[PDB]
Amino acid sequence: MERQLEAARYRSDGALLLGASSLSGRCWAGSLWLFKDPCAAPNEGFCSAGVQTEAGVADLTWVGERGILVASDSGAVELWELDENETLIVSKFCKYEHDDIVSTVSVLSSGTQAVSGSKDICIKVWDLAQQVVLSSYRAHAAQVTCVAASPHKDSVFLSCSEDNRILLWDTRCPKPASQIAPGYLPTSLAWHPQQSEVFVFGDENGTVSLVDTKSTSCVLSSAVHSQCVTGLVFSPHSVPFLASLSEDCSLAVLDSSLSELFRSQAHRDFVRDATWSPLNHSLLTTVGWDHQVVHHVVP
Amino acid sequence: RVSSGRDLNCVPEIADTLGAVAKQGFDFLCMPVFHPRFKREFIQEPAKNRPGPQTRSDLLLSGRDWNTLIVGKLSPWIRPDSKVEKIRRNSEAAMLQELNFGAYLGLPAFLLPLNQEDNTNLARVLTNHIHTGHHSSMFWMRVPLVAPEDLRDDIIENAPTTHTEEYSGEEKTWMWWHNFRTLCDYSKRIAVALEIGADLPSNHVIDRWLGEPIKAAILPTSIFLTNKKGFPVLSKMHQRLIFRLLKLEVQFIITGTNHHSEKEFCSYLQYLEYLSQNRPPPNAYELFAKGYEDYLQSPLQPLMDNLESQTYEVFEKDPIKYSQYQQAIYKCLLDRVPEEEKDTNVQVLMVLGAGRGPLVNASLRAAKQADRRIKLYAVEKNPNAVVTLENWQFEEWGSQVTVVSSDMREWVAPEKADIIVSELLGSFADNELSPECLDGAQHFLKDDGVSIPGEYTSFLAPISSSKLYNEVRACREKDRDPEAQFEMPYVVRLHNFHQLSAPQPCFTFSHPNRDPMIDNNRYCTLEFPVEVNTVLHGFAGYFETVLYQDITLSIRPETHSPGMFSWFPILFPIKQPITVREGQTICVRFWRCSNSKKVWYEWAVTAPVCSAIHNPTGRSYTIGL
Amino acid sequence: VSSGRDLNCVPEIADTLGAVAKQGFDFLCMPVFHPRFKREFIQEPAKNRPGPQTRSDLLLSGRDWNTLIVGKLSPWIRPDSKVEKIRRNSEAAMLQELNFGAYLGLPAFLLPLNQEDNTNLARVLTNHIHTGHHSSMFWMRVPLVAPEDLRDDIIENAPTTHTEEYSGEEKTWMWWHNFRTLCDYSKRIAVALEIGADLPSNHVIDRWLGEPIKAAILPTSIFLTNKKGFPVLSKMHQRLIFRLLKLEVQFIITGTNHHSEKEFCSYLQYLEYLSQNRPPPNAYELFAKGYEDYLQSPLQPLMDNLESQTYEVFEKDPIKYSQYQQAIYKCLLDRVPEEEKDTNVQVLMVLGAGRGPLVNASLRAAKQADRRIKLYAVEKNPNAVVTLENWQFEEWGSQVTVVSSDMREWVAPEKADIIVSELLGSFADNELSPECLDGAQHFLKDDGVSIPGEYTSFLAPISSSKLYNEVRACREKDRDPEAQFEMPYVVRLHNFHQLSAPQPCFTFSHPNRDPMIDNNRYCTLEFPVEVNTVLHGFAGYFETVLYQDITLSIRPETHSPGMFSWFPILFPIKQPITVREGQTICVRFWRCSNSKKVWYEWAVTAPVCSAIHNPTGRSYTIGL
Amino acid sequence: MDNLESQTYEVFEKDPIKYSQYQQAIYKCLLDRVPEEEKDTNVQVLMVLGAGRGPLVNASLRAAKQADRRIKLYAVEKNPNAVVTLENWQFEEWGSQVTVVSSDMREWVAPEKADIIVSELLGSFADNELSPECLDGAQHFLKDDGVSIPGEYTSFLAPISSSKLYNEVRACREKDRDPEAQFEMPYVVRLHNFHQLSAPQPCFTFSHPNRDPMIDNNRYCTLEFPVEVNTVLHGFAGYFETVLYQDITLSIRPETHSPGMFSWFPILFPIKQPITVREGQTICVRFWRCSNSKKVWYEWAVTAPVCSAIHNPTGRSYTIGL
Ligand SMILES: Cc1cc(NC(=O)C(=O)N2C[C@@H](C)CC[C@@H]2c2ccc3sc(C4CCN(C)CC4)nc3c2)cnc1N
Ligand SMILES: Cc1cc(NC(=O)C(=O)N2C[C@@H](C)CC[C@@H]2c2ccc3sc(C4CCN(C)CC4)nc3c2)cnc1N
Ligand SMILES: Cc1cc(NC(=O)C(=O)N2C[C@@H](C)CC[C@@H]2c2ccc3sc(C4CCN(C)CC4)nc3c2)cnc1N
Ligand SMILES: CSC[C@H]1O[C@@H](n2cnc3c(N)ncnc32)[C@H](O)[C@@H]1O
Ligand SMILES: CSC[C@H]1O[C@@H](n2cnc3c(N)ncnc32)[C@H](O)[C@@H]1O
Ligand SMILES: CSC[C@H]1O[C@@H](n2cnc3c(N)ncnc32)[C@H](O)[C@@H]1O
Repeated sequence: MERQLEAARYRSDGALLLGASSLSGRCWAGSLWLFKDPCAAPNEGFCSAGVQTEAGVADLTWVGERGILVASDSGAVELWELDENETLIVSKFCKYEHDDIVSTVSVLSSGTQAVSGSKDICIKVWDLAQQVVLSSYRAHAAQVTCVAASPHKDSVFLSCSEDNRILLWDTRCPKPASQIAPGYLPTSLAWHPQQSEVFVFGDENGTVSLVDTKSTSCVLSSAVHSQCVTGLVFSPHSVPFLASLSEDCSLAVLDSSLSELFRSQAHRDFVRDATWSPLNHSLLTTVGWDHQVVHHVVP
Repeated sequence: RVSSGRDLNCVPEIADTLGAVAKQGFDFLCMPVFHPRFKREFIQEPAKNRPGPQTRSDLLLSGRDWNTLIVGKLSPWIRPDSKVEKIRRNSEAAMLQELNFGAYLGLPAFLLPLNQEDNTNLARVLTNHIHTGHHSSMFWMRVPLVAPEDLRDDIIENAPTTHTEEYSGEEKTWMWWHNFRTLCDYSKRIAVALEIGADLPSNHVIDRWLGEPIKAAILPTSIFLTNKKGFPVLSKMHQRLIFRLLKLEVQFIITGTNHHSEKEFCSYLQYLEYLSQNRPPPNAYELFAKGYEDYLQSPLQPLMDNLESQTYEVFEKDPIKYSQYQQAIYKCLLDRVPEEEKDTNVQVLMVLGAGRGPLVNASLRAAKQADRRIKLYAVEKNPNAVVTLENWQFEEWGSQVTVVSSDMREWVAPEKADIIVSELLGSFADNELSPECLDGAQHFLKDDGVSIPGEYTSFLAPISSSKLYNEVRACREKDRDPEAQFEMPYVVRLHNFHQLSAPQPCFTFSHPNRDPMIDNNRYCTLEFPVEVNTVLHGFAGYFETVLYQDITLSIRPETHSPGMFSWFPILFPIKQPITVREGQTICVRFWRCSNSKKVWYEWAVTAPVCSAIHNPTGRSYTIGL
Repeated sequence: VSSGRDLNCVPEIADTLGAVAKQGFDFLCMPVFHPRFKREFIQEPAKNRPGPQTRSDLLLSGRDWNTLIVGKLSPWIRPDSKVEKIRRNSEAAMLQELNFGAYLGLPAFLLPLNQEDNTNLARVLTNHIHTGHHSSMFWMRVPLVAPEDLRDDIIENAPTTHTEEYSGEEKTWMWWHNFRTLCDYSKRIAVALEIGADLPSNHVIDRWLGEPIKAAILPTSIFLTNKKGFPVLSKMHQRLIFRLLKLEVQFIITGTNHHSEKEFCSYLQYLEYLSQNRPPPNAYELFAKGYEDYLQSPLQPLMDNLESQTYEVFEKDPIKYSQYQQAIYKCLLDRVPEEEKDTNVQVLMVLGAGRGPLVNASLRAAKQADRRIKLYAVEKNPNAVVTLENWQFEEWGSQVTVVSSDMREWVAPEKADIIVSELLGSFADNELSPECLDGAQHFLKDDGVSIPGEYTSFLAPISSSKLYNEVRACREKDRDPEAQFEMPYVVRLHNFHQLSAPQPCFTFSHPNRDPMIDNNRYCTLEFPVEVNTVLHGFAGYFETVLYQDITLSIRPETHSPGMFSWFPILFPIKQPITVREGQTICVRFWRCSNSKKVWYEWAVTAPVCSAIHNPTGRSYTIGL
Repeated sequence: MDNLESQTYEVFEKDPIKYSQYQQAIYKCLLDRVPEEEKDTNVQVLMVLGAGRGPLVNASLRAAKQADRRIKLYAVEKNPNAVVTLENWQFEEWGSQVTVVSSDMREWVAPEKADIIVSELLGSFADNELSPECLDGAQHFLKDDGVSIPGEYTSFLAPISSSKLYNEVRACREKDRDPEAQFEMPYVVRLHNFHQLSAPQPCFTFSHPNRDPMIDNNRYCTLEFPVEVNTVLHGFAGYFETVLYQDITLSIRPETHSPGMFSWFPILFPIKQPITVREGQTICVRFWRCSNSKKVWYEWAVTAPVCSAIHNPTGRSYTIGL
């Protein structure tokens, strides 16, 4: 398996999906892996499925239960269907429509569409069934860092880029992009699960902030990490915790008021992705470039 | 045809990818050397001590391949001008790492992007690096024609793209370059890789880059329109641009993925190749001058120096000019000797400065074309050419021609002249001292005689060309003033430059000059209105000359005698470049000065700002009498 | 062979050029004005003689003039005549013919030295050279033996003295050297050495070692006629021709066809045959032939990180790594006995690994000897650490540990059984191997081994006006005008003269147990010289003991054969120094240093004193 | 890097105000560190790092008796020509109370850790004599609760017009070096005929002791100077302020100048080409403090209203020797 683990997503039934890249050595490729045993990862021998891609994987997300949406370095969006037996992984499609590395992807509320952001500064709306681009949006002026689909609305999503802009979208509107002091660059976006009014964003300076779109005002923020915040994930908990991942190699779990509850130094390299177990809601799985796959017990 | 390269930010197997782009028809590949998403930490534990390999090995290619086929690329996560101090120091270390590695591989060029106004620390680091080993490695700056901000789709509700007029702002990207370029002190190892987008801006935004060292033009696949067959094509305006870029002989780079997936990447390249072949075929002048494009040469001094053989050879290899001289002589013959007297009145016709005698053969052909009597003299102070002349004379011309080996200022001629024919003009007309030579040779002209040419006039025009400014800058020699190269002119076929105002006449001379108070010194002042923003680096110089009435010669671009490649333009540089904003006027001053031994020019810009006076007392450049 | 034909008679320039072209020659030496066509410049009436003064330039193309025609000064021109009128006239005429040869753009022009005093000839030629900075080369026709010392002893009252004249027999060289000196060592001035029937003592021939000989002139007279009528040469003449071919000089034929049975292609073909029937051009020798007398600044692998292809040429040298492997192997057998082979593993560190040829050598030695080793590859160049770690992951595994740091810095985990280095320059310690190993010593076991265990530098005085001029041309703006003479250069020496046997300069031993470690040195060397010559510099070589009887050397006497990893080093001197036969050259050398720099100073103190070169390392320092 | 001559030290010592301030700072620190009752039982180890000919030593003594506390003294100096004077003094006058240590403070393995360290390693631009690196090396032998006098310092810059001084610099061109090297190096000079174009602003600050685990004495500063006049930029004047102890400070900055003190003159950073500045425009200048294992140096460039070249890149024209 390639050393640099990029993504880790839990399925509803407890199965773990992993996306790995090789960022050094002769071959710069990527791979997808499915572990129906979560504690057996990362070992390749004890896996439920696996596949090798032409190119590495930057971001990754489920499509329901059998679909796997991949943003590849090739500039392509690849959709990988799962096998009838859930033993093989097969490429349903792979479209080269972005001009540069596709850096982020997310699936919308309807589950029949997705949104992608690339280093080519463009955002693209995809019909996963028809397998075409519906809208191509050159709204930013720098490479698109993160795109986060709204959980409860099909036409709405958030995006953030190195042009220091956070755009709230609405494809129904004629000018779908809407911008909301210019601090340090935004790096990660996470809608709040129960309140589609508010969300959170991390910056490159290691500060995580909480925003209410209605009040269009930064109600709160906290200096969690010493370095860039690469990911933000809420828990499915009734009152949801917030996980924050950084390049300082730490994981931090925060309350509703952005205070530090949990913090793990177990990783010795970058922390990439983190998903909570939908089986045991107090368990949290993190991955990184030290090829570690850690399971965290959260009080 | 075209030299080309392919731009990629994804290379899974370097060998396979290079083979693919080689079979696609490309001449080289631009690729990253470390993985573009493989951010590295240098200061802080633990990722500081991340175990290698940090990238792929150098053994994967041959030194041949590294040296000729691979343009390196700076990873995009590196931001040396970040507002964050940590990212600043880290990007510094990473930029040093990737650059030193590209040098370790010995890459012919390395790409770095300008995509914001402030790249001060980027320039600081790159300058530091360049001054560590006097290496060859070129550095291409990826600069967009239109900033991504001024190119974004107007789809933001509360941030509308103003559809207003902003002359200066539309040029902002050039400004970026010019600032960066300036901080690095005009390093010859720093060039432009101009990137081209969908919407092309006003023609002045494009013209800003005239005279800039563009080595590469970057074409994305996005800007390619899909024609009736499904092929990739470009707009008519894009094609006008591509022609302009091809004259500068820049390399063309393809970026983006295959949107016209029906075909293969050879389709874009083949559109280009087709365009290059379907270019107006090179007329005789252009092929000769193409080798001398922006090539500097010291002005010849046929008076002080005796010219070599092949120099005369290239002078003679120019039919148009001698056809004109023959026609002028012919018309003057018809005017001077009436029809009835053709057999009884012979004309004394002296070629002053004969060389190897093309003017002599021209005088003969004119004499018979016009049907009149002439006695000929061929005066020449270069004895090495007098050899050729006397061989011709003995063998062919006979005693009709008299070869006179002396300076025309010295020669006590036997009989006064009916016509005197000269060729003593430089690229700046009088810069070979034709006025003084003819003034000395004038006394032995009949009180009603003719000088061919009868008149000449120099022309000047301000020009921007950081390219040629750097070429001059590199002419500094040991054992002389460090700035002497800026205080002397150069003969050069100007190519990559920007004319900033219409040429205007500088100095005129008329022969014969009957004036009792002869003074060949001059003080001229020229005001050039400039309707663009630009940077003054020098002044181009041309000339016009009246041989006889309506027969004239000119290298001036507007009135250029067509097909004539005897002269190239002259260039008067200035030490410090001068910014000029749209609407301002460039006021330049010129002097023709002399003493008993030397003649020379001085010059200075007095508006919009003052320069220093150039070549004062001819201290750096004199023309020997 | 590149060749030309010399003629003082050309009736039709076109026909003559065609003839010599069909004969197989590459170029023609001919006069440009007629050789008997003496001209007057001062005094009437012949002053006003009507032209043409010679034949036209139109008779050839510019390509032909530029590539095929060597001009020749008419022999009636005598700028050093004792007669004032002939002096001024020959001045004007020499200017005329030279300026004309430049007008034609000739690649070379011939002028003769056939007496002791050519002072005014040099004055005029120097004046001309400083009138337009043109390319035109000037070949000086100098005979090996003066015609006086070559005449037949058939004068009753003027006998050729049959005594021994060491200095006098070299007189022609003196001529050249004086002329050459008055023209201030102009690179546009070279030698066209002319060869006669009687060859002199071999020291007379050796005088021209290191001189810029571009052409060798062979007359038809000196060609022996064999049984068939062929033209051939003596055995000694052939020894000479081989020597001249190594310098790659052009060969010119002069004289008429005495072997009139044949055609002039016979003379040429004898040469062509000789040149093919020499040891065929090696791979080693053809590689180094491009670098003949080519100057390069010494690499500094400590201060500078070496490029990739530099390492590539370092590795492409089998003999040296075979030696290193054998040394490691013998040391292994000595340290670990036969019974312990599986129970005692040896810690073996490659300090300065590069791209790891020494690592593969250590491995091949470990298995050739059949012993256990644990390996470390230390390297401060990260661009090479890339290659190393790629190899390690792919091939070596965890047996090797790649350590990316300076050996003076590294806090190693466990002490070493063996340390293997490669930090030698052409002058041994000039890449600061002593300081690096001194820093890397503390983590060596109290009974461990350093490969190499010893090294020693060697120096020898050399004459080579050629290389002296090459150095002279290295003057740069924005620094001292003489800095180029105060710095060494790596160069495959070729056209030069060794004046005394190499002698050892500086030696270093590792491990250096000495409690008072001082890598500074003050050495004095006395080189007896058995010839007249001119000292221009000092060649430098090295020897190193890797282990016991396994050594490396570029010293010409003890040269490791077939090894092209190093070229010799050259320490020049600003002013050349004359040395008469029997005298002794006394050179002094210092190895100096502080916390940051190391450098050499040097000076000649006998037969005369030079200045101290590179004082305070002002012109050359080696970075620590 | 250089060992100072005798009369150089002599002019350093001929400045009472400064040593009065140093004495007062030492005195206050003594009162703060050793309480009243312990005056006889707790002796303070007080090291003069960079002692010269020992005016700071006599100042430490006068402060010890003015404050009435016990001190053991060390006078460290790497200049042996001044160690001569120091040891002569010590034998004759100070006795064994003072210990003269002839070595670099970055080298010296001191016997016992220090209560106070007193330095004088400031130039006209504060850190331009490399006081940060010297004290960073000499820091390890300081007690984990000790004091550095001075505890802080800060450099100051201001753009100046002076065609006079520009011509003076222009005339400093030397043979055998870059024709423009004189513009890429600073000069110490009592500025006189010149025009200050904007208020001085702080450039670089250093604090001692520097506990920070990630010590980096490199700096990248950007200064924006509003200019309310038409003029021509020729250079930048440089001054410094330093906190010896709390409210005892020194300054050559014209606004906050310590009065009567003539130990330092201002420093001048020139630029190659003069730059026109119209009223209302802002001069944006950039400064770097750079270093390696052997050298420390400054680079600088004007980025507004126009761009200059980067001055002294890679320290090619000016390096400060470590
Ligand atoms: C009739 C006439 C023609 C001209 N024309 C020119 O001058 C001129 O525009 N061009 C440029 C182009 C057409 C080529 C010839 C010539 C040129 C210029 C500058 C140098 S410098 C040099 C070197 C001299 C020294 N040797 C060793 C190398 C060449 N050659 C040259 C040649 C001027 N005046 C008169 N009357
Ligand atoms: C293992 C070892 C080997 C050597 N050997 C030599 O040094 C040496 O004799 N030779 C001469 C010949 C064989 C060629 C390589 C090398 C050389 C010398 C001087 C320069 S100068 C330069 C330039 C550097 C800058 N780049 C841009 C161009 C090349 N390369 C070179 C190469 C010394 N030490 C060690 N440890
Ligand atoms: C305590 C302290 C003080 C200072 N102060 C200064 O530096 C300074 O502002 N000034 C200017 C004015 C007050 C005079 C002394 C000194 C100076 C400056 C530059 C040179 S250059 C030179 C030459 C050296 C060589 N010899 C042969 C001739 C004199 N002397 C000098 C003297 C810096 N640092 C510390 N720590
Ligand atoms: C054809 S370029 C000008 C020619 O005129 C010659 N010439 C220039 N000035 C004079 C002069 N004063 N007398 C004679 N020939 C001249 C030059 O030597 C050259 O051949
Ligand atoms: C193979 S040429 C010598 C090699 O040793 C490396 N080297 C030289 N000095 C040192 C040192 N002190 N520490 C580590 N590697 C070194 C050089 O960078 C080069 O790769
Ligand atoms: C009084 S000016 C600064 C004094 O401190 C001395 N000095 C500077 N750096 C050091 C150092 N590292 N160790 C010892 N003395 C020093 C200088 O030699 C000078 O006497």
